[PDB]
Amino acid sequence: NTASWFTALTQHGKEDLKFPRGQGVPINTNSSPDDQIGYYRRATRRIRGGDGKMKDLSPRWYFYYLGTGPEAGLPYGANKDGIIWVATEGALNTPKDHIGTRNPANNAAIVLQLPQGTTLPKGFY
Amino acid sequence: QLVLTQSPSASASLGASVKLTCTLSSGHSNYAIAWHQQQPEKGPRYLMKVNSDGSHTKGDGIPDRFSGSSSGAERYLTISSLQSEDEADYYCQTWGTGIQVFGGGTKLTVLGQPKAAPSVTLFPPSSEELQANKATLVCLISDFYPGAVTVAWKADSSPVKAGVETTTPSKQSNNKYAASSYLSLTPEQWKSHRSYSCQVTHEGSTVEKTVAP
Amino acid sequence: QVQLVESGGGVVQPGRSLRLSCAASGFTFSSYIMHWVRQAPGKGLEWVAVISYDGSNEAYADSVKGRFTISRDNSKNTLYLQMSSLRAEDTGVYYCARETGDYSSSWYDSWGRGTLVTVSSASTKGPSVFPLAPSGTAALGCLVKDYFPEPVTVSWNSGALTSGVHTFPAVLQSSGLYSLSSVVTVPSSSLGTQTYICNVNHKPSNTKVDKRVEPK
Ligand SMILES: [Zn+2]
Repeated sequence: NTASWFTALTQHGKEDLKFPRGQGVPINTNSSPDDQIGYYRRATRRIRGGDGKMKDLSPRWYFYYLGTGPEAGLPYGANKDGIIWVATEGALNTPKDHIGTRNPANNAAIVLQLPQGTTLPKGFY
Repeated sequence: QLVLTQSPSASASLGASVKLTCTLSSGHSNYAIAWHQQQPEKGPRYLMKVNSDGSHTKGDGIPDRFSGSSSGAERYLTISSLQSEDEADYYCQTWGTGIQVFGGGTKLTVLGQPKAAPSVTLFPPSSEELQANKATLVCLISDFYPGAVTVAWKADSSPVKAGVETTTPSKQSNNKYAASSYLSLTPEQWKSHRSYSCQVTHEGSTVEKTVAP
Repeated sequence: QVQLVESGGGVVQPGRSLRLSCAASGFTFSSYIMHWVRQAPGKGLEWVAVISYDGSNEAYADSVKGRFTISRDNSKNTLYLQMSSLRAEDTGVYYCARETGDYSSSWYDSWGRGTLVTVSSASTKGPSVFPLAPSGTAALGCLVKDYFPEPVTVSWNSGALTSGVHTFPAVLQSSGLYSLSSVVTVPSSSLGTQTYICNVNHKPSNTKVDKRVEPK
C-alpha cells in the first residue's frame, strides 16, 4: 500500500498549480539536496452541487519524488495532464528508489510545507 | 494559490482585548506574515512580523499591548487594553518569490466608548456668494460620539428637504465624529424668510441653531 | 525619521497614461527595495509592483503587467510608477512602501501617505472660495465650493495660524462635485487687530486661492 509522503496541496483557482523555478519541492529536514525533485499529481473528487448535478471539487495535488508513485515511469519534465514537475537547484535527475512512497499503515503523512522566498532576490542573493 | 483569509469584522469593548486571525492557504503553514493597521482616512502603519513558531517582532513605537502568536496555518494579532485609537482596518501581509499578498482586512470596532454631544455652528451665505447669485447655509457638527446624527433643516418653522447635502460622520483626530450639512437656496429665498435653522439630533437629544438675513 | 511622499495623482481619462512619483527621505534610499501598493475606494490593499535596490530587477502584479512599469532615480531619491492603458478599476489611492532591510523577508516597514488616481471622463474643476465671517472666542471660516476631484488643502495665514483650525471632510454632492469648509476658532478681541486669510490649494486644477475673512 502506497501514498504520497505528504499531505495534499489544495488548488484554489481554475488554473493549475504554478511554482517559481527552483521551488515546489516540499520542505523536509532530513532530505538530501540530491533528492529535491519530483512531481505533483492532481486528484479531483466529485459530489453533488447546489443544483443537484454532479460537479468537481477543488483539485488536490500530491507530491511524489522523481521515479516513485503512480507516474514513477515518467522522466522528469515529461508533459502529461495533471502532472507538474518541480526541482530544487542541485537535485539529481535520478529515480529516488530509496525514498519510495509512504505506507499509510506505518506512517502518517508529513504536513506539506513550501519554502518562503523574498519577493525579489536580496541579501546574499 | 498563496492566499490570506481574514474575517471582515471584529468587535470588543473598550479596555478589553481582541484576537484577530489570518489564515494561510495550504502548503504555506510555515510562512511568516506581517500585520498592518490602517486607521480611518489614513494610510497604513506596520505593526509586527509574526513567525510560524509563534514568536513576533514589534515595529518601533508599537505598544506592548499589541502582540502576535501562531498556531498551524493561523496567525494572530492580539490587542489588549483596547482604546478608541485601535479602531481601524487590520491587514495581514505575506510574501514569496515574485509575489506579495494581502488579506482582505478586518475592521475592528471598539464598543462602550463615552457618549459626547455634538457642537453645532451654523453660517449664513456670505455677501460674496449672494452677489454671485447663489446661497449656501453651512451647518458644522463636531465632537460627537457615537458617530450617528440626524440633520433636519427648517425655513422659518417649515421642514425643508430639497437642496440638502449631508456628509457621513467620520472620526476625527480627537476620536469624536464630525459631519457637515449644506443647504442650497436662491438669494431671494434666503432674504424672504425670517430665518433658517439647522436641527441636529444625536442619541435622543436635539439642538437647533438659527441664522437670519 | 523615514518619510515617503507620493505625488502625481489626479484625473486621467480611460486609456490614457499617468506617472506617479514618491519622494523618499530620512534613510539611504539606494539601500532598500521599494514597492507600489494600491487601494480602490472602500476595498483592501493590493500589491502593484516592486523594484530592487539599483533598479536591476523588478516584478509586477498580474493585474498591471504589461501596462504599468516601475522605475527608480537613486540620485534624486525618487520612485516612479508609469501607468498606461488606464481602466476604471485602476482608480484608487496608490501607496509607496519600503521593504524591510531584513535579508530573509519582504514585509513593509514604512508606508507613504498615498496619492489618489481618478480614472474617469469627468473634468477637473477648481473651487470657488467664500469667506465665512464671524458672528470669549469667535468662529470664522472658509467655504470651498464645487471642486473635483479630492483633495483640497486649506491653511490659514500661509501656515502661521494652526491652533484652533478644523477643516471638515468634504461632502460629495449629487452633481458629482465636492464642497468642504474650514473653521478656525480665535479670540474675539483679535477681530480687528488680526488678519485672517485662508489659503486654498486644489492641485489637480492648479487652483490656489487666498480669501480674506473679515467681521460682518
Ligand atoms: Zn486551503
